[PDB]
Amino acid sequence: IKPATMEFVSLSNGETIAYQEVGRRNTDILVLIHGNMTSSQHWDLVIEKLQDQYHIYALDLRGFGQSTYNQSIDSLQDFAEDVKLFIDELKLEKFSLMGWAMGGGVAMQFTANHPTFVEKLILVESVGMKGYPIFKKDTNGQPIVSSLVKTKEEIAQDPVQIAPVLDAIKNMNKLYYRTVWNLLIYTHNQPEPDRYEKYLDDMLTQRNFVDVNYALITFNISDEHNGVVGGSKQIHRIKAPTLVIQGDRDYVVPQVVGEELAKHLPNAELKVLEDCGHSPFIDCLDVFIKHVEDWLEQ
Repeated sequence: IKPATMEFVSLSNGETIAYQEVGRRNTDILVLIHGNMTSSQHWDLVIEKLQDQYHIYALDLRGFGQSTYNQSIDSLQDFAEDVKLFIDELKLEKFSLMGWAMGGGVAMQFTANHPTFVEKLILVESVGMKGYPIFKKDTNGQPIVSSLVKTKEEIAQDPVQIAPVLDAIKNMNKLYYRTVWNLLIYTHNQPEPDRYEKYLDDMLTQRNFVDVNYALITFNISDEHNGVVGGSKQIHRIKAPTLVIQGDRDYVVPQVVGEELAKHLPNAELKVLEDCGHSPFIDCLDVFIKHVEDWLEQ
């Protein structure tokens, strides 16, 4: 149930990034970016399927997994800049890039900012181009959908979405995370028990939950205001061939989100996965891997 053995690289901004590196004798490089509540350990199933063919780097973003969190982040662009410093340290010149959920936002932001490095981009249940808002909660714990959270301080005060996660982290409460993930992600299929335990241990390594939520409500690469922040228009700079993967029953990132990404990206194809939620790795790995291999090999 232990995590994978990790490598470490210190960046010029004073962080130390932990990362898995496998398939070191393959030629084509693939870089993997996890999402919220996870580190690179959640890529294990994809790493097992792809490492016989790809040189894979799967990193723990700052404040996740075994990476440091010496300075806080406040935007997904901060994560993208770490990835830039990372690949600079490792002399990577050309790679394919795949991001999951919040990691798709990071991957989009990286690709818009560093076009000469990204051959292919794959977005897996990515956050949308106007981010992911948080609402105030009523007395039943339900969103008040005309009352938007806009600051880090409000996020810290949320008693349903945020505070129980922080308490679970401080109390090593795995049962909390199991209940949440079973309700919203593992609704039809669960990882195998040993793998799920590793995943739950992985969730407890997060040290930046409030900051990441703030970065998500202010993420906006569209042409329009999202109700919180103006849009950077940078989605128009994502010229890499992009595959947008979207599950048909993703309860965290609904299908309309992937459809809008494929509409607004310059060079994108959309594949909606049948009988698939927020984790294609658990719901339909072999179909997912087939799509990824076809994209990368094109």
